[PDB]
Amino acid sequence: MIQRTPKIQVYSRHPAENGKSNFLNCYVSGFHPSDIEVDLLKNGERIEKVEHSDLSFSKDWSFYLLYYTEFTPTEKDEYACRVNHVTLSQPKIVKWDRDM
Amino acid sequence: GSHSMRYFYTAMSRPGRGEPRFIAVGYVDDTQFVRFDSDAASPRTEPRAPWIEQEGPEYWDRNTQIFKTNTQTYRESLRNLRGYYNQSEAGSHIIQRMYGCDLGPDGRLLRGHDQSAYDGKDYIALNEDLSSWTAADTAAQITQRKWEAARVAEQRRAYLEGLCVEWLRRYLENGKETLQRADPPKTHVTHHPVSDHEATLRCWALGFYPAEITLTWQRDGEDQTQDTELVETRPAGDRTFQKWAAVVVPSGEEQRYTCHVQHEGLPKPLTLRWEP
Amino acid sequence: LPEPLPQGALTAY
Repeated sequence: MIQRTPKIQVYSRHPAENGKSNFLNCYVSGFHPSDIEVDLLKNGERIEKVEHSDLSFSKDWSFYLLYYTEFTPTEKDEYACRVNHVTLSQPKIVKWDRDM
Repeated sequence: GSHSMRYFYTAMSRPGRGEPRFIAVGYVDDTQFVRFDSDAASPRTEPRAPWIEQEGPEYWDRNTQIFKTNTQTYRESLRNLRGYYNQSEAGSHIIQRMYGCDLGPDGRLLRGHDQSAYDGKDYIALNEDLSSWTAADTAAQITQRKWEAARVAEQRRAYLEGLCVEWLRRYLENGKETLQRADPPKTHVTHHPVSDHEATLRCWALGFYPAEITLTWQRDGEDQTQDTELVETRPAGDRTFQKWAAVVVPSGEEQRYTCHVQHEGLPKPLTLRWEP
Repeated sequence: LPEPLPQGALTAY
């Protein structure tokens, strides 16, 4: 079957300021088929009760989803998004970089 | 400005894990306003934007009946397409449909759309005439013949020129404070050395709506398409979108580079430079 | 509003 692997971007809703509440986003897009597993990580551990958008798709039929959770960034804490999809042999981890 | 309405249907089979899931979402431009999911505990059409909440019970029930009936018909369609492609009962497959209407700045119908895909590939599309079909292969030709026999195009046309436009105009009025408001990008340029002789310039656009935007880098007034890294426009989660474009430049040549930004929210395109 | 159901039976693919 024809399959497309997800693009992944990890970023904040607002410009990051240490000690100030914000939202951490993981946007997955460009994938097919639609089943996909997405976790947000704080210092390597899964964040509980992450929310996500309703399944929709782009003009080229590929799917996209936004996963998000409230967070308060700090200098020390590391955040990331972990994605699995049928196209991936193992989960792909993308780190949150506040400059990206 | 110009505006559109679209509904996006996804029907996904899952042998051994129950009947195929059907999910429909509706959008005006880049704003989702409804959803229906056959996997919900109690499937019903649900509002997803504040301006649709004013619609009465008859509206919600009308939507729900449409989506419940479509859920059942798409299960039949998935069975039919499996057969048209001589496929096994073992695999999971997906039918997608996107359809809706486009209006120009005067509120008049520009054109309608009604396109379907199977396993992520074009399957059948209503032509711009809203009267004939384009089928991608001999399987889709079976659907085309069936839809020609049942005069389906006439149904799609009646909707696209009628209720589609009428309800889009209603939504645009009811949600005018947001749907008819373009928020311009907030912009800045960052600078990060990558080595002693090169640095990255990154041009940022944040907080804009709708998502359509053009962000480019020029060197000495020349477009740098091949050497620009452009990320996909991405949702912030507060209705707005974000984008950046980056180029790696020789240290000392930074002022030869300009970032150009166009967006509906902007009267005239912006030109930005790194400001040390 | 999504496409309403036709007067006859909704035609499958």
